[PDB]
Amino acid sequence: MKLNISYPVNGSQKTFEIDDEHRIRVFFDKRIGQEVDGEAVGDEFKGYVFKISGGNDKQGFPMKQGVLLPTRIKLLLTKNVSCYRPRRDGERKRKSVRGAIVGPDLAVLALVIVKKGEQELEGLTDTTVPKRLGPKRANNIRKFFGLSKEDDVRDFVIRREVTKGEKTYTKAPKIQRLVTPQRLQRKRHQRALKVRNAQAQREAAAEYAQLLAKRLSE
Amino acid sequence: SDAVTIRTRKVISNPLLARKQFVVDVLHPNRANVSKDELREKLAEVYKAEKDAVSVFGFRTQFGGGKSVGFGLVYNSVAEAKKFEPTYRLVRYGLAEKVEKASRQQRKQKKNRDKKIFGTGKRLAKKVARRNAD
Amino acid sequence: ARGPKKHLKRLAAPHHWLLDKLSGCYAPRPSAGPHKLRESLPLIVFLRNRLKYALNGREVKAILMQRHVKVDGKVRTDTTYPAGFMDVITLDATNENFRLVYDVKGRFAVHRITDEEASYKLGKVKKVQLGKKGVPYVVTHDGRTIRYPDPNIKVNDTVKIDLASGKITDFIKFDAGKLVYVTGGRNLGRIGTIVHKERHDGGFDLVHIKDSLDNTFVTRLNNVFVIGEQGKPYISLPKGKGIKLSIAEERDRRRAQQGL
RNA sequence: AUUCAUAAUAACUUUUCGAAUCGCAUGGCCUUGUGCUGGCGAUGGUUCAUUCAAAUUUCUGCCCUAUCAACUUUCGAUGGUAGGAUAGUGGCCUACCAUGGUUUCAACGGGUAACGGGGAAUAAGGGUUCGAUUCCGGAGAGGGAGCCUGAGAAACGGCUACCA
RNA sequence: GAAACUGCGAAUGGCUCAUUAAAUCAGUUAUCGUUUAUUUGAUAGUUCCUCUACAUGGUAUAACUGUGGUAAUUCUAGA
Repeated sequence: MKLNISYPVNGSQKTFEIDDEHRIRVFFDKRIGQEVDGEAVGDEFKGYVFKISGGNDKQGFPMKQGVLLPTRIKLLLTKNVSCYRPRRDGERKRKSVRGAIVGPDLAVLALVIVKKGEQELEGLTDTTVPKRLGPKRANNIRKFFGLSKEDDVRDFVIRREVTKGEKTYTKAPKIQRLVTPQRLQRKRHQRALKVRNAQAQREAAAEYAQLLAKRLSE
Repeated sequence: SDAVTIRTRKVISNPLLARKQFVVDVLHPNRANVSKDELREKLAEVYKAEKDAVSVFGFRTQFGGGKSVGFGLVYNSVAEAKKFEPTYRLVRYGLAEKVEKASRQQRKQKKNRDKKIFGTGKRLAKKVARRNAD
Repeated sequence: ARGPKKHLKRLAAPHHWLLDKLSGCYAPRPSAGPHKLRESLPLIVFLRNRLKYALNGREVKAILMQRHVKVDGKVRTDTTYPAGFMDVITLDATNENFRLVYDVKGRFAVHRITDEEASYKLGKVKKVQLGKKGVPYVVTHDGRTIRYPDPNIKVNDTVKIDLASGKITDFIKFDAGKLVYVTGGRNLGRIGTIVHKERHDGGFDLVHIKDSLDNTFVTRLNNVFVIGEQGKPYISLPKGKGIKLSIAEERDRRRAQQGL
């Protein structure tokens, strides 16, 4: 029964193989979201604490958060939920899915480290991976670097490097939601447009009213 | 044969496209037919046109030979002749290049096969390599 | 059938487009705009089948989308923008101006006009109403709405929108002694003077119109379009001045044409 | 032709809308601040009108059959009031109350090898027969029902259930 | 300039004639009995306010990276 382990502190992922029915007995009758200990599952995993995250049965159907009765049932899934991706607007297929209570018929179970043990893992704790993309919004830049409101965050943007075959050059993300003379100019134009249109309406209404009074002088 | 004669009728100036449109008719009392490129060169030396900037497209010989009537149009400034013109005719006069593409069935089959891939398939390719490895 | 309709086949197009029944199995289908498609004229028909400028559909697409042809002093890029009656389509690269006025026989005509007089346009005011916030507004046959009109503009009448900002200049009344265009039914395209209007409460006030040559007739009031004083129309009338010749003297003048 | 358009008062609302968007241009002002202002467009946006439509709707018009003369109303049939529901009228439904409605001027039932029309064949006429089929309108995606999304679908080159 | 998000379209076409006998349909009206994205024309100095970002608030999530199951599906799980 394979075990997909993840360590989100550095974002490292691995697969482990446990093939004894007695060293896995502690895993039964727990739903996803529960917490187990790394003692009885492995002497290497002493001190480690796991949270049960997800998994797949022998047939390969996933497990759904919430549903009890660890059997396989068919559910009519809609947009913006797990286990389904809609093909067109409002499509709701009836997909079959497994209960979140872990039983013996599971084939793969996926866990998240919530507390590192006293010893470490060769391919998990030692290994670390960078995040693929830095922050893109300017206020997110400020929040990432801990900056001020007068700091001009365009100079702190991460510029990733690349070599085509020999000629090295870098590129950096286009900053979004920035203060810019274009935006101030557009806001200025909006205000001026509103006040000019309103004044034109007022003076035309006054001209119409005095025309009516001129007409009714008979 | 002594000569053909080329007469342009119903001449319309179209500055919306910067061109002139006309009905050519050629009297070829003996030869066989038009020799269309000679008409292109002739219409070039008629106005002033730099014969790669002209195009005559419609032609049909009258019954019993002699007279052939068609539609032809001249662009000034051969850049606009490459601009406002369909690509098949520009390939036909050698001022362009025909692209090669797979036929309609192969293009439709390729589109309807990569409709079955969500994303680049790099995960799918890597996964299938790993899963047929063992 | 489950929604709107986007195709218009040949044999279902308006007859006065003079569309050839072969060489294509579809008609332009004028997209929505100021006029009804049964009484409009798309840009593609006008530029392709009348002045012979374009030859294909993509040809007039490339003419238009170079931002050339302006309808009512505004640049249009749509191939089937429905230019309708009394519209003032203008071409910039030829310095030519046009005005859609119906021919005597019934279909649309190509009426060349000077650069002056192309800056105004008549419109039959169809309903006048006290609008939102207590302002008065007129809305005419071409979909234009004008706010703050003179109180004397009443229903079924004519105003004169120029092109610049609306702002209706001098307008016309509606009575006997006024020149009148007709734009619907059997007596389409005929210009004459109102002699009488009989009002039937409940609908369809018929109008008695006397032409130039004392051929009286009647139409419904929906087709009447008053264009000014008798003998003084504010536009340039089309060729022939709307007489509706009978076919016998049509034969007479047409063989009078033959011979030099 | 109106309790219309519109305006006013008293309030009310899981307070709707009233631009945190984008391209191209480098104009003008001086206290010369990288301060103030400014163009040509793009995309949205509430309401009203317009256009494309939609849905209901008045009058009149269909083939054969009396070996079909009574039909409809238990379980809405025709009408009244009031509510509910709908985009809205309306027995469309519900509660209560009335006993009506159609017909030998053919009701109701039955049959159709019936989708309807523009139209086609047939040259003395009027007619007799045809119109599944190039255009207009309706209905349906093996049979039924239900429904999400959307301005617009009871959609099936969308979904769910049952039947084959 | 792939992929994916967002917007729109996919309710038009095209096919067939099984149902249907005042039903459809045709001419003729009606909406003072209503819904309508789109197009066209007009349209919005009033917003929290007896202490406050307006030289501009916050969260996610796809695509992506890497970890996997299923014989199989335009299956998808967890990070």
